[PDB]
Amino acid sequence: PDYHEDIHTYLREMEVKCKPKVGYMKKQPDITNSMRAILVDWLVEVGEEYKLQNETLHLAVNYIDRFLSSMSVLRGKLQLVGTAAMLLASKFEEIYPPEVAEFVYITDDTYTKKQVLRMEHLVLKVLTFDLAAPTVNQFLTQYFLHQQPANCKVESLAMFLGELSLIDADPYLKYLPSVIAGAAFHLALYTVTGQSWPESLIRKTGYTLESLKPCLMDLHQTYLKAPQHAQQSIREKYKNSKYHGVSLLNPPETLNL
Amino acid sequence: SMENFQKVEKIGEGTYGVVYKARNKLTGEVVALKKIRLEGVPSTAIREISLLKELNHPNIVKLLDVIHTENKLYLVFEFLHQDLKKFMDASALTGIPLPLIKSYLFQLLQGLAFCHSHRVLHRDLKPQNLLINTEGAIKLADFGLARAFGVPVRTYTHEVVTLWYRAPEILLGCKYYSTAVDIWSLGCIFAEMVTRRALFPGDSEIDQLFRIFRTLGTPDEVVWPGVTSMPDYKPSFPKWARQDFSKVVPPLDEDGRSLLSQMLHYDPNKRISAKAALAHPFFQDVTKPVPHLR
Ligand SMILES: NS(=O)(=O)c1ccc(Nc2nc(OCC3CCCCC3)c3nc[nH]c3n2)cc1
Repeated sequence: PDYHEDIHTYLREMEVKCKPKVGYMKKQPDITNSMRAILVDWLVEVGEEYKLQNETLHLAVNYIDRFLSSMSVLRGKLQLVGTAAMLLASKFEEIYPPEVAEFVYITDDTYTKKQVLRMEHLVLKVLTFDLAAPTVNQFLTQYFLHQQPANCKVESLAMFLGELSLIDADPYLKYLPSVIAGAAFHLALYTVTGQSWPESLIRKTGYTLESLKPCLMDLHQTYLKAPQHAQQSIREKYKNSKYHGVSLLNPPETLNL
Repeated sequence: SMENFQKVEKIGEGTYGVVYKARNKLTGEVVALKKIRLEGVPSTAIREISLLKELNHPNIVKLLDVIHTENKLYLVFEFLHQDLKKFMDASALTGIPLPLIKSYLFQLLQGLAFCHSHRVLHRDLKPQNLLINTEGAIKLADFGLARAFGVPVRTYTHEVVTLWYRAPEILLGCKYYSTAVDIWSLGCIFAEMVTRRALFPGDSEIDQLFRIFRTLGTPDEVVWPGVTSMPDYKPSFPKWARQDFSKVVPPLDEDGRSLLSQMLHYDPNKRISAKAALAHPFFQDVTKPVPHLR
């Protein structure tokens, strides 16, 4: 309470520094947006199986995008980068992270324990141990405190939309976590209650519906096309009563911005 | 990498790894070396390194370098000369002068406020982890038990904090704990610097709670709303009266007593923040003298 403003300010600084290179996928010879989408969808599955925090998923994705921003990776090694990143994210964030053996098992035994452990080392080296990165999730939980009154469906729907943004590098790589969270919270709020991005958050973030619009237009489309998207693990996940079955909710046809 | 360092002696053993005093041969800089023998890289090291690289403050031990050699991970820190615990033992017959206690507390609160403002919980404040130098600085060390927290907090690890410095909300098992647990530890350390004995030296969780209750009163719903509902609260708990707070740390005068009581408030919401404590009247005459010893 006495530190909310300081922390928010600090996270707004760090998200800029911790940001992946926007055009990195063009510079990768062997991997595509589609291959990355498959990877992230599989990580969602992994998180579901081991009951991992949503924050762990968001961190792992940040580690991967940052790693791939400087390191060229062949398609057959992409899943290894993804596996080490999720191991690292689990160690950072989880009370009880899964053991390394459990990460070897879920890779269908494509890789050995020694490969996973060497890739952990490399990821840490390449990221220079900077793992406390801001995520969409970390901004969402702060934005949730501005609901009047609190609504569980809005919260889960915001998390659902924020999670979908992880799947598609084009176009979400160009948006900062705080901005994506802004769009996601507004979209969830509007879908459930008919309400809009509140004045108190303009005050906090400096963002308005005008500055959120570009991201919001993209997120609206992704929401509309979600049942037809090739990757479905997030929709399946958000059917569960843990997240109030919010993926069953109908998107709005228009946003009237 | 390790070529330029000459080991001097072992200092001790923290959360994990071994710390050595060493000297940079080219610059002359004396450093502390945390050696980690390599389940992969430990989460405690992953947390410590990532957090310490963000935390740059005069009252937080400075991480200087991270060296990945063949089979081992070496962390290079600024060297400090002694821990607070050994310093208190050296003060057995003279005591610690008030200006020094006051200066140390003020510095620790600065260190803590910076941590909390950067979403970091230390979760292991105790005299052995508080390091002093010859110029009068005191610094937070051993971030192996630390973590980055969210706003609002989730449930985190329930093990946390060495028993003697462990907050009531941890002992009573609340779903959520936050920055207040570090403040509780500092309050215990404030009392300790004055009396030079531990405030609540229990050897079990129940013994710890009862010692706290006998000093501050058994908390009721008035002093701490929700307490009777907490997981590890028992209605059979003895109901001790809150004693004259001036009898808790007798040498302390009005301003110091006031600050200690705000640091040892039962309700984590009412417990003073490190940031707010910096402006307490207790610190109106604060200076930064060198240690009166060694
Ligand atoms: N015992 S003592 O009083 O003789 C003395 C104490 C500590 C040190 N020095 C020192 N120690 C560190 O961690 C040592 C470690 C010991 C175990 C618990 C955690 C702290 C450091 N980390 C960065 N810099 C450090 N400097 C010198 C002398």
